[PDB]
Amino acid sequence: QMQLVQSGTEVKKPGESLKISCKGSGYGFITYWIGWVRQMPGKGLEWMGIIYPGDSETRYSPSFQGQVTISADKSINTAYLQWSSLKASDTAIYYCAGGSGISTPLDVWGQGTTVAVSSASTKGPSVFPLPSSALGCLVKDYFPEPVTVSWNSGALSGVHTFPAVLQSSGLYSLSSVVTPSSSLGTQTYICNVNHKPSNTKVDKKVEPK
Amino acid sequence: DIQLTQSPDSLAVSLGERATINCKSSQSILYSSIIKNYLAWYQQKPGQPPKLLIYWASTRESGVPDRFSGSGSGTDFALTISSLQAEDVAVYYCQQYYSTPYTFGQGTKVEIKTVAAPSVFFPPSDEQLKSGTASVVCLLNNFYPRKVQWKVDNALSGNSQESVTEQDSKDSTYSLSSTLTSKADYYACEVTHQSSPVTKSFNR
Amino acid sequence: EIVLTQSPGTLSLSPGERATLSCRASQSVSSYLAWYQQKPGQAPRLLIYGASSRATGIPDRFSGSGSGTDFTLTISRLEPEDFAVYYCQQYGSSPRTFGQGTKLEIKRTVAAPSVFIFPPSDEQLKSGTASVVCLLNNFYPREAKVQWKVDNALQSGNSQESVTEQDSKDSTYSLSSTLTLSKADYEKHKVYACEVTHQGLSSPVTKSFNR
Amino acid sequence: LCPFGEVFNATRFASVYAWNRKRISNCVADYSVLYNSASFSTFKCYGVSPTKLNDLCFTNVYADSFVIRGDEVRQIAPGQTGKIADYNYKLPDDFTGCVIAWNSNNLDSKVGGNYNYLYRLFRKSNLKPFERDISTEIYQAGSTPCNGVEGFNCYFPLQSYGFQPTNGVGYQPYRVVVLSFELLHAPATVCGP
Amino acid sequence: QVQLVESGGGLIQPGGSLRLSCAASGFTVSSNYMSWVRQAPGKGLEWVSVIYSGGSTFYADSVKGRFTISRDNSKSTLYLQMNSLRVEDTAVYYCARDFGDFYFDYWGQGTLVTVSSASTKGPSVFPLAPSSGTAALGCLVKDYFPEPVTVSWNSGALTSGVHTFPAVLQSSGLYSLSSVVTVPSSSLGTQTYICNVNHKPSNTKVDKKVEPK
Ligand SMILES: *[C@@H]1O[C@H](CO)[C@@H](O[C@@H]2O[C@H](CO)[C@@H](O)[C@H](O)[C@H]2NC(C)=O)[C@H](O)[C@H]1NC(C)=O
Repeated sequence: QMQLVQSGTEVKKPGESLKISCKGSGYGFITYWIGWVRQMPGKGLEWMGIIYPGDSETRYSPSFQGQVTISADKSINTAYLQWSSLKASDTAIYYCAGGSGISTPLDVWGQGTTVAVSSASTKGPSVFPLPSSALGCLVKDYFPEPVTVSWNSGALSGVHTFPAVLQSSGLYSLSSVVTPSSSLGTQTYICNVNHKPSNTKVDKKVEPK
Repeated sequence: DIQLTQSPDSLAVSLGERATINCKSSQSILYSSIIKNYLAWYQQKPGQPPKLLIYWASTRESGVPDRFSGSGSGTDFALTISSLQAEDVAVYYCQQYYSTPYTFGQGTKVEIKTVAAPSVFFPPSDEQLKSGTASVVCLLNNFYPRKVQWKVDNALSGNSQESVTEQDSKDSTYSLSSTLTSKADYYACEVTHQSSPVTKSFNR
Repeated sequence: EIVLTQSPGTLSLSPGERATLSCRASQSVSSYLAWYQQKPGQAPRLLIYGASSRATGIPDRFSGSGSGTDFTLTISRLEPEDFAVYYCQQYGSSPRTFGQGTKLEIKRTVAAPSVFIFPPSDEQLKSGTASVVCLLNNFYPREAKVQWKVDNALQSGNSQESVTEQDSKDSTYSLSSTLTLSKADYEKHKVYACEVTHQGLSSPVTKSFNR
Repeated sequence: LCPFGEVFNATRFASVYAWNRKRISNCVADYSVLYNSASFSTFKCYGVSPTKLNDLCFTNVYADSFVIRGDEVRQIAPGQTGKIADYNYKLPDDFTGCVIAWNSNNLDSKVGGNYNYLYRLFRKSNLKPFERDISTEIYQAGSTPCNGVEGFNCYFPLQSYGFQPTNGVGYQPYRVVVLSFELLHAPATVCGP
Repeated sequence: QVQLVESGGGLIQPGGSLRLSCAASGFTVSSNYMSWVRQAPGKGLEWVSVIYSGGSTFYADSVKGRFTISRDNSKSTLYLQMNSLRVEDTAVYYCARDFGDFYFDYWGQGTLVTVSSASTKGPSVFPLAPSSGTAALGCLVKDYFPEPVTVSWNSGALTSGVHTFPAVLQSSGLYSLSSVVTVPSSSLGTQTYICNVNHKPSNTKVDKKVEPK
């Protein structure tokens, strides 16, 4: 069989140039064609183009030909997808797939590369508490993604961390809720919010008012 | 260029039963020298890249469970999963490789099939109230299948957003969070899910 | 020569705000003024020529204003890439002269420093010199007071401070104060303490060790 | 297995205008020798995949062999135009199979020219797919009959490759083997293991 | 595209000579004004010299009679011969393309010229062992000359939380520098941290292991 490895995660701004990588390692790369697939946030797969590394024969989808460029280097068994002027709509995750010929199924797939383009900076999150007569924390106004929220330093088991949502301010918001009223008696609860893109680690205490 | 439409968009099937995903083509995908339709089926589990299951619309890839099977010819094709398991829960795409450019279907989500009512439960924190923005959160902990309305002193819009989690193997349900979004103001949450619309509120 | 004076010396603004930088000349130069940008470790980049014209490739958020003896550069919608030192240069008279420059930093929430103290290594102690290092990590604003107190006695004249530029992820600074002593002087005292005073601290923080 | 070795490892290859074709059928073939190798400079396949082709069947398989320059290997492909594609060897738009080429400077190049590898230079109409023209009739470029003698408006249709070992990589000869796969609704004589 | 690549910087004794080269691309050096701009360590920008398109040369007062600006049309390189160098001349010298002797529209990367009677010396690296949450460790680079020094951690594998402080010129005339990192306190016994100290002026490469006492 054959395997594909892609580049790393990158966050850019509208107007910058980006180039992603897809290197194939296996047995018989001479027979393989390499394609590119884009999956917009929470959407379906979109086929962009394909290239044969041996002669760099590149075919483009009519919806992507005018604004993407696919290249390859048969010396290093690597294909490249590159942009000149990035746009906020380009924010997606890009996969590269390998087939053993044209008009053939995509047997080998890469792990994917995440691309984020937006007109916003790297502001960190603000953690606000979210009890009644059911604890939670509110992670609000952060960029970029992701924010990893834990509870009580691992262990607890009833954690429902909702997916992030892009607010109209260009930033994200996220909340997590945990449900036993006997815990509200004297068992303290602390939510751990970590935002590596902003190096923010907030361990806020949630108490009944 | 050559379109490919799937049906249904979403499907829930109990364990041990049969699933059926259809795939319609704008043109015939049959070759002249090979007499095989150039259609493929893919499985994309969450967080993971798509994996090829069936090629030529009939032949299965190596390592594919025998329950997966492909069928169809001409412009109508289908994918059938018998004795459904939890591993088969993913979005399925049909892709043609008759000629470039390649095209995919819009995708078909395979959910899991007892109906559970939602547990409805948040005042804005005083720490956030200082920042100049008031956030009100309404929680639906566990419910199935996957209607929240905010009542601003009994007045009905556009100041809230919804975020829905995904079901797992354990306790297959759903969770929805609606976060109502200003110091100029400052409050009821009405949920209608399958017997009467509950309304939990709080006062300043 | 004609002296160019830039005000303020340092400007702190949050991203997305509007930045105004001033440049005043000893004599009138009649729009023969240029603006430059210099990020840490890089070369100056031309921004404005003719005191109002924008150089090629410069975003529209940079605008040149002023004439004669008074000039101003206005930057709108501050992006993180727009934070650097800005210089004004005149060419109405020879020699051509620059200004002292204005540093445009990023404003953030007050962050208390993390204080760590490092006694001198045994390997360095063999050479006859001992160096005690005190670390102020990830704090804001830059203004911080570091005092060396040895056996509860304040030490002066043998410490040097080094401050890093604002981090690319946290808009925070880091400060290092190193106290240098000979081995004989180092072994004539027992308790070595580092005291830190900062806006984000309710009371001064002291980290110490025993020789 | 099927006589793949007699084709790829043939001592001498035919000219592109007179490309040889070998009918491979009624045999069980092993395709592992081809894609596992690295001596193939170009391994391009249309419709079918040599990987996963081992456990498959086909009614008829053809092995076409010829020698062309490096610059002309790109013309051995569906929907391609050029002197080799138009006048020597043409592939159909719905071609199903593979085109395999490798450098043969050590085998086919000779000091002072090979004199034996020829390509068609003049032709009034393009070749249909899988058509072989071995005519040596004098090309009539005018209205005057040529009477089988070269001269004004009367050229020899075939041109000789000046294959020499001192040429560039593009000018060096390349041995090309084209595999055509058919899966007609009929008993399948060609199968893998 | 316009490119300006500079070379020739280093350490030179007072009164010595040094020639700075500036390879240029994207324009003809013969047809354009070119200038040299130096920047003292921590100080502002200062114009030094300019060469006109017609060949006229001019210099600042502080360098007149000691610095000579010249161009090589064939090599597309701008030169600056510095002679009788003084300690005050210690600065980062930039190569700039001048528009009509008015403003500098394109700059080179800049090269560092250090003029001192001090002698090149390799740095000494000492550990900064973590104290007895979050633990902080680092390396001390002391008594080296001249600039620069590059510091890495785990051969570049460790980059998050790394703070490499700017060098400070001590009373002895030798720079000192410190690089510290922030790591979880759990990995002290398990993980091994090594700082890679390289000082190419002295051909000194030091890999120092740090561990708690
Ligand atoms: C042409 O002959 C060569 C030489 O015998 C073959 O190359 C060897 O093939 C065997 C399998 O048959 C491999 O195990 C060896 O590693 C190959 N050696 C080299 C040096 O390539 C080649 O396979 C033959 N080709 C055909 C089509 O029969």
